[PDB]
Parts: sequence; C-alpha cells; structure tokens
Amino acid sequence: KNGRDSEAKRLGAKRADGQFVTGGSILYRQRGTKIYPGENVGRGGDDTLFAKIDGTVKFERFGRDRKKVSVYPV
Amino acid sequence: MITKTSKNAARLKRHARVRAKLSGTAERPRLNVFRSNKHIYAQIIDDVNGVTLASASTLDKDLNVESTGDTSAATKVGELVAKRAAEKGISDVVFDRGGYLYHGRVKALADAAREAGL
Amino acid sequence: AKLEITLKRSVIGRPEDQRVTVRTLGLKKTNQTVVHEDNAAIRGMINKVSHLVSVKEQ
RNA sequence: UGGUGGCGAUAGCGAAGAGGUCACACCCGUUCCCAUACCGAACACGGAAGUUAAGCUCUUCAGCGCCGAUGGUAGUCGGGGGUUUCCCCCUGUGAGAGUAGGACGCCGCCAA
RNA sequence: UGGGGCGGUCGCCUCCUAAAAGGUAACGGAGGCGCCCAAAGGUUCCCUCAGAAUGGUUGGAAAUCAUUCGCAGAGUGUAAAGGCACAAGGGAGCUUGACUGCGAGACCUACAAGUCGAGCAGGGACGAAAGUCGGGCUUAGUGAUCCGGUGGUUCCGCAUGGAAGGGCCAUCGCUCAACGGAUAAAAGCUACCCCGGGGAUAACAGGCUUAUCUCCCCCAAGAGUCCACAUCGACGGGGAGGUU
Repeated sequence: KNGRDSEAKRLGAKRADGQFVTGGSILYRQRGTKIYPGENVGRGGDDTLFAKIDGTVKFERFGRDRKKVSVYPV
Repeated sequence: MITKTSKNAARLKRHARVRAKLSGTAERPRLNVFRSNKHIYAQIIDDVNGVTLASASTLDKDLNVESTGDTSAATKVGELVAKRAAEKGISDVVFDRGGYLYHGRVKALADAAREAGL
Repeated sequence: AKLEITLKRSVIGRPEDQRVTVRTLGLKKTNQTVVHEDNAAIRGMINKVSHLVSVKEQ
C-alpha cells in the first residue's frame, strides 16, 4: 500500500520583510529560482538568498513581467 | 531560399553576453570600440548616470592615414585615443571586447590603451 | 470632541480578540462608561466591537 | 547618421509606401591575417569596383497583437433569522470574465 | 484484519489530503532510494533549437541537404517529478573531488540530539581578464558511541637510563535495515497451573445506526377478445416499522 511513505517538511519560504538585516542573513529559501538576486546579494548552492551588506530589505518587480528579483538591501 | 542574416545581430548578441558580467559602471568606466568599414570608434561609458567622459574616433581629423582602419591604422589610432584618454584620463578602464575577437585591431588599440592605463 | 462609550453586553462567550479590544478601550464591568477623544483609531476600535457597545456624542 | 544606454509591446508582430545621400553596411575580394569543423560560407584580413537592390532612416496602418476601465456578478468579513441537510437577513468587502476604450512607443548619452 | 484470530509495517526523498505565510492526524491516497562512473566537474571561447516543418537515389524513402516556425525539445535518474528556460539544452584548454578556518543566518526552540546553504581572510593551483579549485536544485550516509587495523608522533612513561604499555591528529572496516542502536545470547506447552489490576468480550443486557431486514404507497410498460388499473404488474421513485 502507500501507508505513510512520506518525508519531513523543510520550512521553506520567506524569513525577513521591510526590516533591517545584518551580513549574510538568509532572506528566502527556494528550490529553483522564482526570485533572482537583483541588487547586492548572492545565491548559495541550493538556491538561497544572501545579504552581503547590512541594510533594509526591499521586494520590487524585475521590470520584466512574470519575474521578480525583489531583493535590495540599503 | 537561403535568404540572408544580418551581420550586426550576432554582434549585438555577443555584446549582450560580454556585457552581462561587464560593469564599467563606477569610476573606472568601460571602453568600447566600434569596428566599421570606415574606421573604428573609441569612447567611455560610465553607467549609473550615463555619459561619455572621453572619446576619440578616427574620422575626427588631426592627422590621418590612407587605410583609416584595418591593421596598421588600428595602432595609428590606438596611440592617438590613448593620449586623448591620458591628458583627461583618470585611473584605469575595463576593455569591452564589444563582440570582436581580441586578435586584430582590438588587440592593437588595447596595448596602446594599456599605456593609457587599463 | 469627547464621546462616551458604554458597555451594554457581557464578554462571556466572545472570542479573545473582541475581549482584548474591549479591555484595551478601558471598560472592565457591564454598564460602565468612559470618555475619549474622537479620531479614526477610536472609530475603528468601535467598529470592531459594536454589538456590545452603545456610543453617544455628548 | 552612427556608437552606447533605459522602461512590461501602448515598444511587439506584420502590411503598405519613400529615400538611400551620409551612415550602417552590403559588396570586390583575400595581399596579409583569421581560416573552415569540412568548406573566402562565415572566420579574420585588405581595400573600395558597384552600391542601396536590400539592409538604414522614415511615413502611415491596431491587420494582428498588446494594454485596459466603469459597471455589475461569483466569492467572502462580522453581526443576526429560520423549515437550520441548507437557506434567509444585515454589515462590510470584493474576483474571474467580458466590455468602453487606450495603443504603430517613448526616454537617454556621446557623436554627427 | 480481535467476537476472535487470519498481516504488513518501521530509516530517507517527492506529491495530494492541508482551509492562497510556516506547521497539521488516520492500517488516508500516489511513487521511490541504501546509489555514481562516466562520460566527469574548472575555465575561455563558440553556439541553437524541437515536435513538427520545402523538397526526398537508399537506408534515414528523408545521417539530406534547402521551406517554415517556440528559448523547445532535452537536460545522469534511480523518481515522480515539484519547482526550475539557458532552468546553464547543445562543442573547445589542464585542472580536477585543495589545506587552514570562519560573521552570520535558517532549523531546533528539545539547551536538545543531530542539520543546512554562509560572506570573508591566509598559504599555494587550472583555464584567460573573472571564475573556480569548498564536483553536478533537493534521496544514497556519513547510522553515532564502540571495536579492531593503517600511518604520523614537539606527549607521559612507578628509584635512574631504557622498554612494555598508553595519550593526541589523520584515516579504512557492522541489513547495529524493529535504521536515537536492553546483554553476543532467547520456540513452544500449560480449561493441571498461581498472584495482582482492568471494564468490558459476555450476548442490545439494555444504547446508537438502520446497511440492511420486514411492511406500504407513488408511477405505470404491458398482460388480460379485451381493456394499464375485474385479477394484475414490468419500470423507476419514496417511505414506515422495529424482529433479524
């Protein structure tokens, strides 16, 4: 049968919004790239988001529809 | 009908590929060339605002040459743009392949601009 | 522009948010009365809990 | 008229008409140079024979496409009322969808 | 599957149930992994489709050149895919999967126990300016402790000098697969058995449900020379009653 045969959850989503972050602070946890690094942040091996600078977090549109970089400390 | 494909289009795609990683946006600007049948251009682009701080093409008088391009006039204009970008040249610049293999006029003007700080 | 707010129904049997709003407004017993100055925040508070409150503008 | 840029096609994608004068390039090539993977096709390299015939600038056109209301409506928020499976009433909210339309872009920089 | 027996099942990944943050149960629905190999993976350049789609010796009639078109089929998959269109889908150089470490942060909130991607700095490297050397989006499993081996030892060594013995740093080896792992250990048989607790199996005894089960209508094809409804009755529908 299917019984349980499932997995554990990965609590993956957003972690900061409109607030002031530090260096490295994780901002989002994705599996592909629904969000792109628009301003001075990076992307880890498993598609994570960085800060690289302590500043204020923004979420803007990529300018191109159907895509949102939505990352801009300071 | 085999039709015909534009030469410039591949140049634009190559420029986009080389421009993805290229910045030449702050202070040290980007220097791009425009190889053409007439001659080759040379100008400065500082992004964030967008201005040409300094520039020197070949069809701008102040001594010329029969070829006004090709191989030897590549150097002949290379050192000329170099001094132009020296008297007003500040700090260094990043060279933009522009979409043309280094080998050739590009390499030529480059070493001239190497003296002009790159 | 002071106005009076009177508690007209008990809070027993009400969800927690309504109870917290009523307590923050200052009311603690049934048939109590209190005065406040009229602004948008007070109007919103009244809008949240309005079936347990009678408002009169002195 | 190039180079170099910016904003969601209202940019598109066509269709037509103009010029090509510059330009940008076709284009003569291939000396040299890069060739080519294989193959002057590119690829460099050499000039300029012929150029606009394209290409380059326009000029129109919603033909497409794009954008898009008002206005309802579905749904829903908190209070109620009943045959309380469900329905109703009041309080807010408010889609999709279609549609009126808009729209054949603009905005730069350095040349010229 | 217990009135009672008659079974799979445990660890990890991905999707529904899950109520537009995050978390959420049931013997609730669907699929998997105990790996790799190897093409690898750095880098610099070069790209372009793909299913169809013009013509087509002969296969591929069409490896066939040429029409036409979407960033498209493809992207070890083991596995669905779920997110990802350069989602890094297609070809060209000497490195490859380095050594010290580390700021935060996300989990956990169990300090737990274990996890996760971290900029950055120093020694020395490939390819080319910049990457990257810290392999290729998330399963292999890093199953600890504990044992044994393989190397190094600025360490200690019972009065002294040694040695036998140990410490410390790297390492290779358990389906400990009931995978947070009682001790290397383990079928029964006992209406011959014995002790302590439990509210129930007893057997609705009564209780709930009415699947059923009984019983009755509504509709009427037809049958009945004939003729629906003298006697009926297909066919559906909708109910009662408490016996099983």
